[PDB]
Amino acid sequence: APDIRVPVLIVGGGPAGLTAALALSRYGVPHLLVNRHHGTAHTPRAHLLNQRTGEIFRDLGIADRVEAHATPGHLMANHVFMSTFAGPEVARIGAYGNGPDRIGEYRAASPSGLCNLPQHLLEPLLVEAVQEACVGQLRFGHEFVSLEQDEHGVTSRITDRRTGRDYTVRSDYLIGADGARSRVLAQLGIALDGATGIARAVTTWFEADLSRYSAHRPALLYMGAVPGSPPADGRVFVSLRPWTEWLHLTFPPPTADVDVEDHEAVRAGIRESIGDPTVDVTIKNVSAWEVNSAVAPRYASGRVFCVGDAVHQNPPTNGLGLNSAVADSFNLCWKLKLALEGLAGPGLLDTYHDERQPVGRQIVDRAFRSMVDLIGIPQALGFTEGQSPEEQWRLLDTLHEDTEEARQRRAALAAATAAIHGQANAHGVELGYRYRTGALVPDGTPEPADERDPELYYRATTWPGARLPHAWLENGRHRCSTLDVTGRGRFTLLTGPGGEPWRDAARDAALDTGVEVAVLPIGAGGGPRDPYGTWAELREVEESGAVLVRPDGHVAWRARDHGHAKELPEVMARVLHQP
Amino acid sequence: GTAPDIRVPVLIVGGGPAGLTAALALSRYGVPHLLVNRHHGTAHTPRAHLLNQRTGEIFRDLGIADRVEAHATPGHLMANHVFMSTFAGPEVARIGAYGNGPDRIGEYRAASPSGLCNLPQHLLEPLLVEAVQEACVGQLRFGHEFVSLEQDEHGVTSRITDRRTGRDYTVRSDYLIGADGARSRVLAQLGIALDGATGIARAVTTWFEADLSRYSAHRPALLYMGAVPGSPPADGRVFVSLRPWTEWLHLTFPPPTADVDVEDHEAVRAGIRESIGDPTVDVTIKNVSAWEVNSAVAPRYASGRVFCVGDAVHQNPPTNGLGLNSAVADSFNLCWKLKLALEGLAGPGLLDTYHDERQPVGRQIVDRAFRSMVDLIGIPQALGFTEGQSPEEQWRLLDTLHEDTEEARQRRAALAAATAAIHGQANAHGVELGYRYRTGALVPDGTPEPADERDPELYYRATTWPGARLPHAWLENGRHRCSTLDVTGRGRFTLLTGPGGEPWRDAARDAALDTGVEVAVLPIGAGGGPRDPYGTWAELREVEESGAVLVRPDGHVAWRARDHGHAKELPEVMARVLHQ
Amino acid sequence: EAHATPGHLMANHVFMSTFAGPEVARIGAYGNGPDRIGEYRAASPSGLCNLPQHLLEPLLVEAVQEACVGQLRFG
Amino acid sequence: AFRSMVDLIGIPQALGFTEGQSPEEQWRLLDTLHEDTEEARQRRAALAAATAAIHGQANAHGVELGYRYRTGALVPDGTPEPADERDPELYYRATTWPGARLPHAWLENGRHRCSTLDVTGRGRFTLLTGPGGEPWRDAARDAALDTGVEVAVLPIGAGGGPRDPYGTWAELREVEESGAVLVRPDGHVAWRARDHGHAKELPEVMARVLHQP
Ligand SMILES: Cc1cc2nc3c(=O)[nH]c(=O)nc-3n(C[C@H](O)[C@H](O)[C@H](O)COP(=O)(O)OP(=O)(O)OC[C@H]3O[C@@H](n4cnc5c(N)ncnc54)[C@H](O)[C@@H]3O)c2cc1C
Ligand SMILES: Cc1cc2nc3c(=O)[nH]c(=O)nc-3n(C[C@H](O)[C@H](O)[C@H](O)COP(=O)(O)OP(=O)(O)OC[C@H]3O[C@@H](n4cnc5c(N)ncnc54)[C@H](O)[C@@H]3O)c2cc1C
Ligand SMILES: C/C=C(\C)[C@H](O)[C@H](C)/C=C(C)/C=C/C/C(C)=C/Cc1nc(OC)cc(O)c1C
Ligand SMILES: C/C=C(\C)[C@H](O)[C@H](C)/C=C(C)/C=C/C/C(C)=C/Cc1nc(OC)cc(O)c1C
Ligand SMILES: [Cl-]
Ligand SMILES: [Cl-]
Ligand SMILES: [Cl-]
Ligand SMILES: [Cl-]
Repeated sequence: APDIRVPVLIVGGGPAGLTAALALSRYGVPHLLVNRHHGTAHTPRAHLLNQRTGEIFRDLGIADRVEAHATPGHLMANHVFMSTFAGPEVARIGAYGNGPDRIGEYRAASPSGLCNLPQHLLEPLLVEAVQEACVGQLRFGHEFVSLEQDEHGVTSRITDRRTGRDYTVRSDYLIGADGARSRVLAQLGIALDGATGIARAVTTWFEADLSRYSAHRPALLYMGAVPGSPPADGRVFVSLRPWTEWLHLTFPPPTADVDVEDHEAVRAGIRESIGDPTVDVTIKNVSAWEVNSAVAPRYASGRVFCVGDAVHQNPPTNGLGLNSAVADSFNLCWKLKLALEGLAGPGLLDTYHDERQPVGRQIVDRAFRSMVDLIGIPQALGFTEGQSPEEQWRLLDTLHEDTEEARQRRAALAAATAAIHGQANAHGVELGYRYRTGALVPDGTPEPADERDPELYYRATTWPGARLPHAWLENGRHRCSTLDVTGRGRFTLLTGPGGEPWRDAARDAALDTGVEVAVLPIGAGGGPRDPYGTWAELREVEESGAVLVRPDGHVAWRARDHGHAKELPEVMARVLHQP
Repeated sequence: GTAPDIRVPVLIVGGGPAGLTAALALSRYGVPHLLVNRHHGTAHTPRAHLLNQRTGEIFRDLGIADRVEAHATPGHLMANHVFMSTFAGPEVARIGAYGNGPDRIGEYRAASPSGLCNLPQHLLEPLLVEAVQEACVGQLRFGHEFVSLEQDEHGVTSRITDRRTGRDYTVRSDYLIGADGARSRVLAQLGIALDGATGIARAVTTWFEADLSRYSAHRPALLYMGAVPGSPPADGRVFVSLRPWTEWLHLTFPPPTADVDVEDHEAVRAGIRESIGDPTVDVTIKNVSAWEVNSAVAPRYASGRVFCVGDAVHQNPPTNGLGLNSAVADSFNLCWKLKLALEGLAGPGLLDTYHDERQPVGRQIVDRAFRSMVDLIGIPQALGFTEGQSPEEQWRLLDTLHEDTEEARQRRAALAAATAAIHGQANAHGVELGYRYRTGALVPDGTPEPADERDPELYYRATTWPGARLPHAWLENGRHRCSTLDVTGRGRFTLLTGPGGEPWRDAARDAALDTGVEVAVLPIGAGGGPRDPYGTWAELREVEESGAVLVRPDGHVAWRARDHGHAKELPEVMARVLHQ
Repeated sequence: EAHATPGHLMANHVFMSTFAGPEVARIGAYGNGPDRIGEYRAASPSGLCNLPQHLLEPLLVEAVQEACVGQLRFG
Repeated sequence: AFRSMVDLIGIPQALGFTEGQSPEEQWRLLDTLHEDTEEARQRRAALAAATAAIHGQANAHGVELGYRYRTGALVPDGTPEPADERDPELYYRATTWPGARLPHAWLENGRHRCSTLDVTGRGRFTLLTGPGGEPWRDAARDAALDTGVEVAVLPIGAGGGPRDPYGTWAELREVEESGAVLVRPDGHVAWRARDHGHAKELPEVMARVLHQP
């Protein structure tokens, strides 16, 4: 007999696991989380939160706690290429939708902005919100060893690392959120497709007042090249607390000895990157780690589902890792809640893989390409191996000359700079992904498309699978997004004038399935107003039509007009994958 | 068989604290409702103001507690209950108030996570509205006047006016919430006449700004009760602190004679300056209101599928400040019960328990407040004030109070005994927090109710006896501090247990299958759950470690069991609770 | 800029019945609307702001008086 | 301003508001705006079309910022005035076409951020140029002989002058690196030249701008 019985076991307490713990909390699903380490992350790691993470954080009711601590969007307004921090600059683009040409789209696209909050601050927030909710249990210092599963459940073996005692956990479902080199994913016999240790990195967390060098060009990422270095020896400064707290990343060649603990050598390397020897640098941590680029071909097996780093790893370019993990967990949890209530088949749980596995392929591919893009900048300048500091200063100096060589270098830099949008303004990747198969019913219409780069540019649509478009509504004198009045662990049917047939079809949906569908009319029936007419423009259905929104804010189904009301019951049974 | 303009599970008539609290409950449980309010705006003048510990707690469950504590007067600046002459003149007697006095403060802190604070209706009401329009689950129509209803086995039909357009429409509800205030239209419709009395006295409230900090800061109080010398006992002035010490209410009680003029902003301005006793004090009137003190309670709160809350069902003088508080609790008793009937999880027997539970509480508060009004005159009567005394004759009765005579010793005696009775309104801890439901949505465990020899109106006594408000203890869930009252409520049944209480897991599983309602099992100081750092919970829970306390969404105990032996009875207990 | 209402607080142009009553129509204003904010930011180092004539006129006087090059005779 | 004043009445007219109507009728016409009739449909169209016209006062970016001097203290360069499909009252189009307000771009001088508008104006004529624009130096000196008026030559992106960190100025200037934009003290463009070829024209150009004999 097992030592513990619990509906869901979450293995790992990083962003993925804690998000799942939170979502299950809000849904009232009792669960247990085990984390190997006795504490949350002690160093910053991931830090950029994108608009989609914002929306999920609103749905989970911690957005305000997050916003209180985070760097706001405007202080990440550029992406900088430079020599040293104190030396001349090479190129600059707007970043994160701050440039004039992107800001309108970024504002229209989401109630949420982008912000910067490092893991060591974000994890405690998620912990606190879980503890407050008091629905599930966090066990830090408990390491998952192994699992066996059957038709009825999952049996897991756990080690208390203080006592040394083993114990067993019987659960209906198990969430593998145990990071890169997942013990859970290995236990399932799923191997990652991709590559391991494609490069090495040394991330120093440090304090130093570099505001003299950064305030006038606020950025998340300052990317430098010390004259006299090969192009691959880039130095990356990441702003953590403008302008006194930073990360510094170097990429040592395979033929090199990394001494994490040689704080002296690390500090002199940081002084060299800064290009000012009078700057006081306080080292807070130094970490070596291996860049991977891999994705699991299967996210799930039976009653075990893996999320986050367990199933996708990639270089930090684009900052898609943490965001994707959050969205991975947010895709899964509502599905578990329905299964445990007997209101959904295992067919619904299969849709976690279906919907999120393509998204992992996409982010890994995008991150990779963006990494490769970085080297194009020093290459464009003419930088190579076996060059003195003097030759490289001369190349920077002569970039602005009135010669053919200079003109081509300027043109090549332009083109190389332009590719960096695919990491700094990749709005289509961040917000614009659409599930093409899964817990959703096609309406027959073709997926919208246009001639613009679908990685860079987001196109709002209610096409089943897409994230529900944001529009500002007014409910009395309260302003709220379309996304605020949907989600929250429930299915919502958005309707308008002439949509009275949807009331009885939703009532019938619920008799046939057991799943309440909230009918919420917009600019009719006394519902929220559409003050600017945005929702009318974006809903892509007639006034009498409907958009059905999942608890995760993705569109499950849409219908042009009320003539489709009678199909709702059947649509809900297909989405719920019920017999 | 006409055609109703609107089908909606619950109609709530009247958008005051009672009304809005109900909407906010029903909002948080995710129940589609409609509320209609006869006035276009929310209340514009202060009126009610004292929030007691239980309102505190309810606010935390509904999750507007912070939003309410932000605007509110903290409980330390309500430290006293002051009897005086004028506000600049000598003082008569004083006691600690709202558990700020040394001999009560222990009991007040131990009793609740929440404290007492001050927030006037015109500030509160908005916050309730805000919360409701953020939740977006039901709908608030201001400027809509309820007219009439009919009901049957299957629902209620309600005729409404839109007062702007003039047009009439009709609502069909399953259930209807009569929250329409004093002189309840809805309770008329039902044929239920209040027991008691209307217009027992008349009063004049003057909401006014004036810097009296020189007179109030050094003895902080909600309630300053003066007698201007040369006045009969009943001509008590009453100052209430709203924004210390610049904003205020002033209340007089004009005799049956007296021609009262709301509009006369100069006569009222002169009365105030007299009451203060300092003619150089700037006094900016903001509102003056006549109103009639009532003293009545409905003998029935519900009839069929129609349920009344707040003033609609209990009216009383503002002594003890129970009206607002009780109205909040009324709404909170009821909502969770509607939800479980709406989802076919509970019979009409569960909705009968709203009356059974909150009606005795209406009797209690109306009585308590009346008695507390009657006491107030005991102070000026002890001083030996009467009708037909000069200013110069009263000043002397104050002056010679502190003298070596036989007159003075006995007047100081009677002053102390009258002063002693004001505890009834200033520290009424058992009335505020200690009311228990003896019959309703609960199973008695067979134990006799706890008693003691302490006055049960003044002294709260924590118990998990079914019907009692769950006792407050400080828990710790990891590094998060929370009350027993935080880890319970929130729209669901909670079972609190401890070491050896694993059997409750299966009992709770079986109860959910049989009844459809989910019981969440929370072990304390066992199984890696929330801890009991001081062991307080082990003291108060009045069951063994292996036992259980079943908490309702409203934070009252539904049932308890001494030990895990009783695990088998839980399915049937939840059946009986839900009136299946 | 010190004394003036910043542009983001003039975000809309509102059509209503009464100020506490219902609203009738609303558009973004002064380039605060998502479809105009890009052109407005790109077009000028300066934004729009609100400063009434009774506040602006003295600032102009002040800076004229400080420059001391010409002469203001009022009245 | 006149047209925008006329537009305002359109809003109440759309709603069907008229004279001799009671509070109670008008509260009704607001209530019955969302009705599914031929009446309310035509109203609702008229409101959204009357609403649309208000952009002419709330987002009149082209009038506010986009006016250009077609005759005055400037010399046309023989190019046609830029124009597009868009309504020229609502939509601004940055151009260095003489007479227009000099386009804004963020430059950087050391670590000091400044607009093209900040490094020009201030009581002087300023000539903006770039790589290969050395010839403008001599031409400016010659111009100050011929005319008495000093022309500060400011190379952007060359010769250690202010930088154009985003490339924006190179996009907006509508001349070649070696060309020149001549900016009046008021921030409008007096003249422009595709490339350094035209450098000898400057003395003449400054003479015509000042209407000197
Ligand atoms: C310098 C750097 C910058 C980055 N920048 C960004 C960014 O800006 N934005 C962004 O979105 N992403 C970014 N990423 C990626 C980000 O760090 C990860 O993608 C993110 O941590 C994913 O979370 P996870 O919870 O899946 O995994 P993890 O953070 O690895 O957490 C998994 C947890 O499971 C635990 N665990 C492992 N094995 C066991 C076991 N047997 N039992 C119990 N527990 C176990 C671990 O202790 C760990 O706490 C960055 C990464 C780095 C290194
Ligand atoms: C001066 C004063 C001081 C007080 N002191 C305190 C104190 O310190 N502490 C305390 O706890 N209590 C106090 N009380 C009691 C408290 O003010 C009231 O009991 C409380 O306001 C009751 O709220 P309610 O929801 O029952 O109804 P109400 O407050 O009467 O609100 C009902 C609302 O509905 C509207 N309405 C009325 N009729 C209709 C209709 N037919 N249809 C639709 N809408 C309608 C009204 O505009 C009103 O806003 C005091 C009362 C007064 C007057
Ligand atoms: C110039 C040449 C270089 C830098 C190397 O040789 C090779 C080509 C690049 C590598 C190994 C890329 C590592 C990833 C990187 C530097 C990402 C920038 C980043 N982007 C984020 O997006 C939010 C968040 C981040 O914390 C970070 C640090
Ligand atoms: C001295 C004699 C007087 C004042 C009268 O003749 C009679 C006896 C009293 C009457 C008719 C009514 C008294 C009601 C009152 C002043 C209650 C005090 C109060 N107590 C609260 O409890 C927190 C909150 C409050 O806002 C208020 C105002
Ligand atoms: Cl939030
Ligand atoms: Cl990442
Ligand atoms: Cl709260
Ligand atoms: Cl009261």
